[PDB]
Amino acid sequence: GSSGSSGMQIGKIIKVSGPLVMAENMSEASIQDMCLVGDLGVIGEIIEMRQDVASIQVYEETSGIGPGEPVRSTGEALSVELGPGIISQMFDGIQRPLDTFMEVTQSNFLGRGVQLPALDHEKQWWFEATIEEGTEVSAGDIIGYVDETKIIQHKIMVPNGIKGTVQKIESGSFTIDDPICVIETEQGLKELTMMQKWPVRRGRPIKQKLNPDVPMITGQRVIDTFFPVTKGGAAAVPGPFGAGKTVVQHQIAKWSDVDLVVYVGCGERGNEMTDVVNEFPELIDPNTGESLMERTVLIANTSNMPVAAREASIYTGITIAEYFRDMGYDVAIMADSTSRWAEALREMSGRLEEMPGDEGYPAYLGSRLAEYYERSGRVIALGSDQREGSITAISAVSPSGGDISEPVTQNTLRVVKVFWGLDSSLAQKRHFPSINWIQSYSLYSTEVGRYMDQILQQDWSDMVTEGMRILQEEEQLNEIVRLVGIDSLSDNDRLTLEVAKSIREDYLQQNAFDDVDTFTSREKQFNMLKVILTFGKEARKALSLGAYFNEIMEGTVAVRERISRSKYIPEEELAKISSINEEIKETIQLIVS
Amino acid sequence: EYRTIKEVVGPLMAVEKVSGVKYEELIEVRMQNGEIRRGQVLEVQEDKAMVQIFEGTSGINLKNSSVRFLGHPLQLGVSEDMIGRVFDGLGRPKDNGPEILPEKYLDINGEVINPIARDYPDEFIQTGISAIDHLNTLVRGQKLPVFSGSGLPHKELAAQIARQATVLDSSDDFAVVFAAIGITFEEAEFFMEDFRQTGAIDRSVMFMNLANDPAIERIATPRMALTAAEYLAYEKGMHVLVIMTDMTNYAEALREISAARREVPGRRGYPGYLYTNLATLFERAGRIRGLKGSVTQIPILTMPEDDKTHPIPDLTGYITEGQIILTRELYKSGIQPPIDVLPSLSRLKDKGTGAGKTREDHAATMNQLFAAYAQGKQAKELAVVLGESALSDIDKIYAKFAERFENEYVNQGFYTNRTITETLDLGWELLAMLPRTELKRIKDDLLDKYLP
Amino acid sequence: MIKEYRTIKEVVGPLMAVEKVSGVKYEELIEVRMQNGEIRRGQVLEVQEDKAMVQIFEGTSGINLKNSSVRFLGHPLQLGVSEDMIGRVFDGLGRPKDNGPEILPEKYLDINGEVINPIARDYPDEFIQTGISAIDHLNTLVRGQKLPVFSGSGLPHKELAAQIARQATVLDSSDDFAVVFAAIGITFEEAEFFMEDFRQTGAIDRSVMFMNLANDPAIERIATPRMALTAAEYLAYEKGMHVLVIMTDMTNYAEALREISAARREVPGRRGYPGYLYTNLATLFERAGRIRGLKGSVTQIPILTMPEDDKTHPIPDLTGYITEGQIILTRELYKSGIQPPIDVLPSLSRLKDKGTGAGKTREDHAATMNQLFAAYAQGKQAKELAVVLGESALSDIDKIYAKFAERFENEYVNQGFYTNRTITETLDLGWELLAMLPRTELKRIKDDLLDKYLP
Ligand SMILES: [Cl-]
Repeated sequence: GSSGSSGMQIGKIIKVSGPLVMAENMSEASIQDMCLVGDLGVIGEIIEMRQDVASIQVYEETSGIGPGEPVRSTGEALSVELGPGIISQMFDGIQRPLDTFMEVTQSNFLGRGVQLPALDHEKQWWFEATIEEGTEVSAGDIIGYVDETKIIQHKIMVPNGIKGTVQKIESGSFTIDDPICVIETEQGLKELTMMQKWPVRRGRPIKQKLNPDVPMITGQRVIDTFFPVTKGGAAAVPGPFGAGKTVVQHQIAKWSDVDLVVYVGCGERGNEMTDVVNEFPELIDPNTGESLMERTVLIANTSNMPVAAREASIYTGITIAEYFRDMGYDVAIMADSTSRWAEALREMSGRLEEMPGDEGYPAYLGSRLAEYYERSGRVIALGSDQREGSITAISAVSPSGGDISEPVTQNTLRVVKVFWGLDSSLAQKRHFPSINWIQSYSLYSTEVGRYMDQILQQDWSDMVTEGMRILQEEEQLNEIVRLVGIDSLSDNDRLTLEVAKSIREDYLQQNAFDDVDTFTSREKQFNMLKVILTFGKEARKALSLGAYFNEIMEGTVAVRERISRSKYIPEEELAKISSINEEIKETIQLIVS
Repeated sequence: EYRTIKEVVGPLMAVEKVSGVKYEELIEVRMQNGEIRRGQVLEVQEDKAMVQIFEGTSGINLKNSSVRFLGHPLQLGVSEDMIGRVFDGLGRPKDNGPEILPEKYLDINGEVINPIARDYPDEFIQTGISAIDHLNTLVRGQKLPVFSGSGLPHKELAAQIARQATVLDSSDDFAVVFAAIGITFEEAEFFMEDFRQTGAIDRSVMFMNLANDPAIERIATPRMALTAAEYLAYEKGMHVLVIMTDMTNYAEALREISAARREVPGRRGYPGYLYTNLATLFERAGRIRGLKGSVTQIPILTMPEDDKTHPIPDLTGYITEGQIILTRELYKSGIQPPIDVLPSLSRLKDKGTGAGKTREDHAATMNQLFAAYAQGKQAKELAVVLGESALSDIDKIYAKFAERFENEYVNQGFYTNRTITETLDLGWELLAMLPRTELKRIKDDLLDKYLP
Repeated sequence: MIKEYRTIKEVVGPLMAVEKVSGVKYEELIEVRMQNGEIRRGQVLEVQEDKAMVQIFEGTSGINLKNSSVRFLGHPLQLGVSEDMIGRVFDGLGRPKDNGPEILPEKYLDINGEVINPIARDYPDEFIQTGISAIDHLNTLVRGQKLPVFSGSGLPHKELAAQIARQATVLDSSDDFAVVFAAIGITFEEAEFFMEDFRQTGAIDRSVMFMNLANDPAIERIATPRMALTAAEYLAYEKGMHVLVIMTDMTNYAEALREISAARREVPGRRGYPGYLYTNLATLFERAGRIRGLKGSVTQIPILTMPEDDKTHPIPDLTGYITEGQIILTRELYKSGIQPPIDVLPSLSRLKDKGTGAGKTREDHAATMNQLFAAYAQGKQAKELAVVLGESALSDIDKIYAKFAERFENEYVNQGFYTNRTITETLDLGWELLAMLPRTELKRIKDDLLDKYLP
């Protein structure tokens, strides 16, 4: 000790270079440990250790900090608090509650060195004990639940590392700090609360991964039909600026059939986070009467917030997703944008004076991205229940100039099976969503095709294949029109263009801000595509029976206009869509006569 | 005060035997000849501080020079008396005006608005420019840039918006903050003379940074401007419009400073943190829940080689909420301003249009005018490649529409202010060219009421 | 006596420095005993004076320097081999992953192996019928060859690799292949595709698997293919088996090499890849072939994705200078529905001459292969011209070639991932396509073959 007494080890700052701080006398601290840096006590993480000198990645601004100031390690890795009080909250990158942040500091602006618990440790929750005393338990087992919202049960699980028999447990009103259960372990008696901590850089353990083979219903026609993602799948959304990336991801958040959405604003616009908190509570489910905000967790670290905290926000989010996955839920995790996460890594790599890899990004960029996406997936969770859960990852990428050959997009496409390439020329043409249907792909299409054929008892996969064949042929025909002019094409090729045109603007094009067009059910999608394809089929036969292309178009003005309105037909009047098929058959046969 | 300068290597200087020195702390070098230069701590290690001097290290004798550590980062002394005054890049008076007495001094980096405290951009700002107010509406709290090029009249457009911009039904609470970045003396003189001649100076604060000013001063300039804007907006309750040009000179200065520190260059040689750096400027725009006032930004930039994928317009577009595009094709046609509405966009325009803000027919006519103009331009290009006989009778009408749209609507002159009412009425005149049956984006209630 | 020091000096990413050591050797296997009792293996990259620099396969997350120890095992990294490895699944470091028994090893082998004496080598010339025409005829695989698949993200290289392993056989023999499969940084779903195929066909009972997935530590990937090849050469040269080695994705191996090279601040080569990338890849791919007097063999099918689909990238470029040809998949053929989407023009086999012809395949093999290549290159050129300048812009003969190249892609190359063609079926089909061309155009084939086979 010193001067007659002794306490804990106190590091001393010896260097400050932006978000990188070096501190000596840190021998008791471990790699990945969280520490409080400087007089202000800003949140930092130990990433390297040379003798007793720690290299620290700081998640707040370091302006105004210098050598000689103290550093205090917490002895624990970067972690999240996991318990009741987490749903419907807006956190920053390191899981600090932003509304509470504002109330405590009494400021509209972000200060530094503010220590806040992630959850409300004073709030009373009703714990409903569901397990019996004398029961042998291990990690993942449910001991009880909390109705955190009217729909979502917050299942209280035995934490990883705990194993034994339940000694005492009873229902009642507790905070997340009160002991609700006593476990008799081999290492003695351990008491559990409703909250557990978990290090964000370590994926939460599972029994085993499963094939993600059930398609997600986003209600977005271009996605569900041609480039579908499955529950437990991963999808990259790389696009240039101004291509509608935020509208697309918001559509998926509000309409997808998942139990919970984790939305991560990583290095992007503050107004888009403001849009979410304003809009999500207003989006009310007709069935349950719950808002989208009542099943959403928001993590925000905007472009002008601390750069290192961009990386933090990514791991904070996926770890919360894994937590709810472990309960047996289907979770969507939206990362917008993963490009800004990579930029953070590049900034720190420079401060550390590392050898740059592709485009100045560190050499471990690829493996970091791979490790992140491998944490998504459908799983059997731990617990005697052997319950199933999933995490579906939707990630925006922002490649400079829209050029997807850059490292972030390329390394992502190495490990994800779905690519929704956004297009600037489509966005200018008011074609929304701006997904390039020629460049995009989904490696789940074949498996989803089988699932759809089975659940619909229709030849859906053949219809999807035919629809894409037509679009691909359209691209070939459009090159010819560019060179010779459209008047040089045969009647058969003129028809293909019109059918492709119908697919493009009657099906692919979808208005997110139209009350009916904003969501299209699986059943409605089938009827719409069937009708579009039927017109082409009947018109094709008309041509082979001696009818001319011009005659077919002139005599089918009314029915083609009806096909183009089918997207606005209410979900309870889908008979109005299917009946178009007969009208097509009638009018065209009349034209032949 | 330390007399312990140890090393000078280029614009970089190492000072030893120091204590209590912080990252980004401002320093002051008293040269052996009494000359004073300011600097900034780039890095601090044990007893050493690495500093960069704004004006350079030429002529400095190490042993006979001293360094004072000021104990604060770069700051602006703010007051409401800044209105009508002209300052340089570092906030020093440039107009030979009276003494400026600051209410307080503010870190020019400002603070980050809590995302939960942030208020979505809302309400109309009338620029007086039809192509903007109607089709690409500027909203209070929005960042809406102008993408231009060398030889294009962005400086005339900047000065026009600066003097014409206003909020309706709200008197004596609007201000313009004008930041000139790395521009020549003569273009600075253009702006100064125009503001004074029109009287725009009386509601403006001006920060004028020149091409031959230190590169560090050039990058401090927009932060001085935005610090003044936030003070006027959030502390005085004003609606403040911030116009800054040329953002391309800003990025060049940033690259020059980056190279001096021998940092690893990113795409096209610009710093790897170019996006982040631009964001720390552009995200200062917005509104705050519970506060009167707003900061709105119009960054103006020249696209190198007219290339929109160049890092400067590209990263800007990833940050801003739309963009106003000037083109040479329209400039060569004498269209003033030469705004091309086809690639131009305002993302937040919905929050500043409609009844009570502009007029009830705003959105419908905008959708229709944009759609008709795109079809008109498409028909025009068809006549070019295949001839006039390749167009139908309707295609000919749309082609003629696109001509009058450019010649009469978009083209208004650089000294002509159109009220939103005049803009909307003029839009109905052009729409009347088309058959009523072709106005499919407008419902019958609006057609019956307004269509001339 | 176990050598262990509690003197860890620094921990930086995948690298660690230990001081005050003695008797430590270059490439010696180490084990880090962490403060919580966890064990992580590593490898000595450098020794000087009383210091040692080590790379940690499982990373250094959570390590406390003061309270951890480093054990030096007195030998380099080894694999405990046994024929009991057959039908077993291991991880990237050769530890059981399938909840089955621990192997009682027959012996332990340095996973670096040894170089086969060139004079001891037997030249590979035994035709392997894959059933895939684009391979069997034009890019012939022989037993003991190393013939990789060059692909890209989103392309069906796993489908092709599985089909080859499924259908491959030599003729006039009931020899089978023991399969050694190495997963290197691939995803669960990629790995599971192979596991499911191996289980359905029952090939899993003929297989040894070493699995490093995308969630597994990256530096572990440097050891994994050496593990797999040590198992392969053991089964082949000590247990007399014919071994087929499939390793994917080799790009993930090179990326791991670059991570270590960057961490060591070594002088970088192209794209940040170390100067020794060629040599390093060669130490893997040259571990294939046959040995005089020995019954077994090692055939390699490495798989790599070309970054940005760029064949001139260091990874496929250097691999191409080492391997005995390459099979290239393209996005263009894939999008046209070609299965497998093999582009035969940039593809190659360097061992096709002595593995084909009379008494091996058929006497018309080499002639038809050359004529098909020539006709396809000319036809592909004509198609591309006609699609831009019009079908009437081609000469009368080029118009024939344009149609040939189309039928060639659609009927010859495109056969399906579950279609197994005999070499005779492949050669006869080739003749049907050559019959589209005028006999005067068939200049690569002599009159004796034309008179005999040409319809
Ligand atoms: Cl954007």
